[PDB]
Amino acid sequence: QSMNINQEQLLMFQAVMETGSFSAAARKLGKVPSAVSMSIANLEIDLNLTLFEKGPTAEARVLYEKTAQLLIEMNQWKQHAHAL
Amino acid sequence: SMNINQEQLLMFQAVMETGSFSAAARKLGKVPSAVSMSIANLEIDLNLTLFERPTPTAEARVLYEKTAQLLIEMNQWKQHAHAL
Repeated sequence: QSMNINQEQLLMFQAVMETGSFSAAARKLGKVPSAVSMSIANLEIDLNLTLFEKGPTAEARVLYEKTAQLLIEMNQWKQHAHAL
Repeated sequence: SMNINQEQLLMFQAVMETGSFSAAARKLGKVPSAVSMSIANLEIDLNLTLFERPTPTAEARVLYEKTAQLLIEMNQWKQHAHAL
C-alpha cells in the first residue's frame, strides 16, 4: 500500500503542509481543490495514517520532514531520466 | 519526465536484476503481465526503449544506476511511514 504512493501525492502533501489548506495548496500547484482532497485521502489510505484533523495537521504528518529529502531525490531522478 | 510511481520503479529494478518479466513478477509477488505493462508505461513516460526481445538497452542500464539511488531514499521514507 505504501508501495502505491506516487510522486504527485507527495507533492500535494507538501503543498498543503506549507500553505495551510487544501484551497491554498490547489492555488499553489495549479490544481483544483477536488484533486488535492482526493489525493490526500488516497495518501492517508495508502499509509494508513491520518494526516490532517475541521477541529488540522497530524502528529504523524511531521512526515513532511522526511518527504523533503525524498522529494530532492525524486527530482534528481527525473533529470537523469530525461537526459538518457 | 512524469510524476510516476514507486511500484513501477521496483518492477523495473527486478526485471533488470532477474532478467525476465516473470522472474521479476515471481520475486515481487505480482502478475507477469502487470510487470510488463508497468514497464511499457515507464518506456512511454521516458520516451525510451528499455528492453528488447527481455534484454536491457544501454539506456536501461544507466537508468538502473540512477534508480538504485532514489530507491535508497524511497526505502527510508517507507520505513519512517511504517513506523508512525
